[PDB]
Amino acid sequence: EFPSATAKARYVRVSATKARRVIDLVRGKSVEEALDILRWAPQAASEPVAKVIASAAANAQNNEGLDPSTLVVATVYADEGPTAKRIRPRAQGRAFRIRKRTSHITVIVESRPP
Amino acid sequence: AKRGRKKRDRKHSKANHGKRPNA
Amino acid sequence: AVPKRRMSRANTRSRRAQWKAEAPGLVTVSVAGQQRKVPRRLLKAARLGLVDLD
Amino acid sequence: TYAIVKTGGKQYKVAAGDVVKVEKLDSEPGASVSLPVALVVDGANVTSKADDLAKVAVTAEVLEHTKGPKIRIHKFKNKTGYHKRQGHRQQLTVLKVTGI
Amino acid sequence: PTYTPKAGDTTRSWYVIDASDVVLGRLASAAATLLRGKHKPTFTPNVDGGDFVIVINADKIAVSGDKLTKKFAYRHSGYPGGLRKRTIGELLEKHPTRVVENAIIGMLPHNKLGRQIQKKLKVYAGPDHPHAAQQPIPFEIKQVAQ
Amino acid sequence: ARVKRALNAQKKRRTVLKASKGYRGQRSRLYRKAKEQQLHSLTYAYRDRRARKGEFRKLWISRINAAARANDITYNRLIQGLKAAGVEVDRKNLAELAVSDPAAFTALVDVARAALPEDVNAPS
RNA sequence: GGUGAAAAGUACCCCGGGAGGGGAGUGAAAGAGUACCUGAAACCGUGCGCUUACAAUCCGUCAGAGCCCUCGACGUGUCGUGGGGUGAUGGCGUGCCUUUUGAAGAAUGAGCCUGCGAGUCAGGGACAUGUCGCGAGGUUAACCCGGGUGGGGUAGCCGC
RNA sequence: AAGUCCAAGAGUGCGGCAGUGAGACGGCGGGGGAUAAGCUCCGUGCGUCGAGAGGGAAACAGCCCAGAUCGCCGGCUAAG
RNA sequence: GGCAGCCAACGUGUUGGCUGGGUAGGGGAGCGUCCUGCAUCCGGUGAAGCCGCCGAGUGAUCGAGUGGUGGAGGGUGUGG
Ligand SMILES: [Mg+2]
Ligand SMILES: [Mg+2]
Ligand SMILES: [Mg+2]
Ligand SMILES: [Mg+2]
Ligand SMILES: [Mg+2]
Ligand SMILES: [Mg+2]
Ligand SMILES: [Mg+2]
Ligand SMILES: [Mg+2]
Ligand SMILES: [Mg+2]
Ligand SMILES: [Mg+2]
Ligand SMILES: [Mg+2]
Ligand SMILES: [Mg+2]
Ligand SMILES: [Mg+2]
Ligand SMILES: [Mg+2]
Ligand SMILES: [Mg+2]
Ligand SMILES: [Mg+2]
Ligand SMILES: [Mg+2]
Ligand SMILES: [Mg+2]
Ligand SMILES: [Mg+2]
Ligand SMILES: [Mg+2]
Ligand SMILES: [Mg+2]
Ligand SMILES: [Mg+2]
Ligand SMILES: [Mg+2]
Ligand SMILES: [Mg+2]
Ligand SMILES: [Mg+2]
Ligand SMILES: [Mg+2]
Ligand SMILES: [Mg+2]
Ligand SMILES: [Mg+2]
Ligand SMILES: [Mg+2]
Ligand SMILES: [Mg+2]
Ligand SMILES: [Mg+2]
Ligand SMILES: [Mg+2]
Ligand SMILES: [Mg+2]
Ligand SMILES: [Mg+2]
Ligand SMILES: [Mg+2]
Ligand SMILES: [Mg+2]
Ligand SMILES: [Mg+2]
Ligand SMILES: [Mg+2]
Ligand SMILES: [Mg+2]
Ligand SMILES: [Mg+2]
Ligand SMILES: [Mg+2]
Ligand SMILES: [Mg+2]
Ligand SMILES: [Mg+2]
Ligand SMILES: [Mg+2]
Ligand SMILES: [Mg+2]
Ligand SMILES: [Mg+2]
Ligand SMILES: [Mg+2]
Ligand SMILES: [Mg+2]
Ligand SMILES: [Mg+2]
Ligand SMILES: [Mg+2]
Ligand SMILES: [Mg+2]
Ligand SMILES: [Mg+2]
Ligand SMILES: [Mg+2]
Repeated sequence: EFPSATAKARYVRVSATKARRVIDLVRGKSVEEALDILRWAPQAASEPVAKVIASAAANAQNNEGLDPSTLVVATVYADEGPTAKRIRPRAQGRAFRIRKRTSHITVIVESRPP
Repeated sequence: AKRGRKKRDRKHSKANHGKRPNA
Repeated sequence: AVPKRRMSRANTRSRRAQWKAEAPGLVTVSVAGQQRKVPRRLLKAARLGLVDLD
Repeated sequence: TYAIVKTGGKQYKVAAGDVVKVEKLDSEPGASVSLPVALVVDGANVTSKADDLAKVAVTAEVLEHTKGPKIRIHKFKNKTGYHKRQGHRQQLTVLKVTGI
Repeated sequence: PTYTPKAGDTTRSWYVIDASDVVLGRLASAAATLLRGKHKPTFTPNVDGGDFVIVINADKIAVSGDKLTKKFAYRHSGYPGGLRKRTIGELLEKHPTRVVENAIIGMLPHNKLGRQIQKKLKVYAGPDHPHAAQQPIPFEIKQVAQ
Repeated sequence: ARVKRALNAQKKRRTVLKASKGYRGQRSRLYRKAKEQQLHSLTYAYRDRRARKGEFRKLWISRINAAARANDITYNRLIQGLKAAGVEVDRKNLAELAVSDPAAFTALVDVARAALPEDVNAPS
């Protein structure tokens, strides 16, 4: 085991499968490397996930009191959240359904040795 | 009439003894 | 046309797999005496201060 | 040496000490049964003649009574509505062979 | 219970079969027999545990009757009208080896294990082979009387 | 007296789903498709439990034939001679003899050949 | 429709524009946080174990190598009356239901899960058969008296 | 006159509860048709399928063998 | 070697002999759910429900065997 800090972001207005597509870029990396990768990656879902990673780092800053530079994003994933249902009217009186999906991004970072 | 002849004749095998459904 | 059968999990996950992103390749630059990482495309523009390193 | 015992309508290759799961035998555990032989191999010579194969028996001891694996049967025929469920566990005895 | 081979139980022997003036079907049937391992008391249909077979003098195979001109080998290229036929005749001097091996492939099982089994067959049209390092013992086409 | 039929309904569901573990696809996830697969599974188990006794006899015969022909005798003549000699060992243990110790198999082939007619093709 | 016994409904600190969280506290519990009792399945991830890129698979079943876990024994890795997981490979193998002479059928129906959805009830009805009471008899209907399911009620009805 | 007779699970009579009343192919006897049809209509103490699993006929309801109470890592056979 | 249906023998629970494919359909005997009369038992030292483990029964199914979660009601007998 290694000392760990957690951060959760729930009900983020981003599809889970669109959050995972940038989560898969940064899994198992140092926090600073992950933050850089997210900051230059051209998909909008980076904005939530990046924040979540940073939030976790701060917890290890301020609640475990451990070294900034040893942090690695050990576990990160995106669960589905509640879906809102809407209607788009279509041709000849049809009415199709629209899903406004959300996500829960969870990150656990560990202070591994160098 | 190849299909009919060739189906109808496989009744004359040893294991069928000169008989078979649908002749 | 219309899908004849519901498609199986193996075959669904086979081409959901191709929908991925690639991480940009970063290089190091020195701005205001401290080191930052930027794409090699934006290297010059960082070296003369036209990209906002937060 | 090793023999081939006859029991339960089946033949089992046996050497002293081997444990064999055979069909049910009427013998309380601890009792010693004696079983006929279909063949004996001693080193390099075998006993195949019928009269002198009848001269030797294998003596074994009953260790316990066992239930075989649970077998589940579900007979089924399509479009007729016919199902039939049942199960079977076979009764067995464990024999620790002592002498040949 | 019944014997099944473990990991290091299979041992492989190298047989060289001379094909000079032998019937193609007889040679191929025997080669398939001792290529599949049907001559071993440790046979088990699950395991590929046969032997290596070299066929020497695959040129000199004997084909009885009148099959050197009226027996065909058909291949289809998958394209409409993509069927070509070569007699046993043409196939014996264009490149002869496959003739012999063709027969053997038709008497091995047509499953994945048959693909693994094929690799032990080495057919050579000449009277000599490069595998002298494995000491291939000559094999005679024998029949057991009854 | 209204009943909520869910306590009783779920029991067979859990039984069938627990039996359907390892099934590839949705035959291990959905009670209906798993039940359809269980029908085939138990019929196939009956079929193969019956035919296993023939598959194993096939295997024993094949091994015995190979060992016999190594000893230069045909399988059919071998068992004909063993029947003539009164040695009454079944094909299972005869296959264990063929594999484990071939010397006893050789001796038993000797007995079978010694107890066999001077002409197997004689009109008798 | 359902937080908790009681709002005691999270002071203060930290990341974040907020939303959301992490410490700290409240509480018996926060796997009770005003998205709140229990929290199943479908569906969606993440981690580990075995397997899989020369192979024609109603997707199983029977035999089965190798690997992984676990329980015993002797001992110190190899057997055992063993147990699990996964499965290279080999044999066999044409979904379910309706309706049909006959459907794997290229006939119908069914995307999936969870909840729901079809021989019931009334009547001195009719016929038959069990069971019980009384028996050449058997029984009351309306009704009357009983805080009751008890007791009276011969009109009729069936047998003769 | 016997046989079967700890069974055919047989006849016949009365009653309660039925389903069925679209059959198929094969052997033998025939009508219709062109002595055609995997056609159609009858007869048959004829069979199988229907409502039948298992083995053979490559596959193959109706053909040949044989009627599945369950288990066995025993043996003998049938058609082939 | 295990079960069951019909029948027989001694006799009063055994043994023996025959038999046990099956749709429409007929008959018999049962599993699980809920509500209740009466009787007993369990439960904040943790009921139900759910998720497992290890097992059991000829079948529906069972687990007054066990853990995890859970937080207030349940089991069994004999009738309705
Ligand atoms: Mg960004
Ligand atoms: Mg409009
Ligand atoms: Mg729509
Ligand atoms: Mg013509
Ligand atoms: Mg005809
Ligand atoms: Mg059918
Ligand atoms: Mg039908
Ligand atoms: Mg599996
Ligand atoms: Mg506290
Ligand atoms: Mg609690
Ligand atoms: Mg909710
Ligand atoms: Mg809740
Ligand atoms: Mg491969
Ligand atoms: Mg094929
Ligand atoms: Mg397979
Ligand atoms: Mg197959
Ligand atoms: Mg219709
Ligand atoms: Mg129909
Ligand atoms: Mg029709
Ligand atoms: Mg269909
Ligand atoms: Mg289709
Ligand atoms: Mg229709
Ligand atoms: Mg449809
Ligand atoms: Mg409804
Ligand atoms: Mg009524
Ligand atoms: Mg008679
Ligand atoms: Mg009878
Ligand atoms: Mg009758
Ligand atoms: Mg009519
Ligand atoms: Mg009619
Ligand atoms: Mg008719
Ligand atoms: Mg017709
Ligand atoms: Mg006629
Ligand atoms: Mg006519
Ligand atoms: Mg006709
Ligand atoms: Mg007729
Ligand atoms: Mg019908
Ligand atoms: Mg059949
Ligand atoms: Mg019939
Ligand atoms: Mg006949
Ligand atoms: Mg025989
Ligand atoms: Mg014959
Ligand atoms: Mg009996
Ligand atoms: Mg029956
Ligand atoms: Mg029968
Ligand atoms: Mg209950
Ligand atoms: Mg009660
Ligand atoms: Mg109490
Ligand atoms: Mg408490
Ligand atoms: Mg209740
Ligand atoms: Mg507890
Ligand atoms: Mg509990
Ligand atoms: Mg009741």
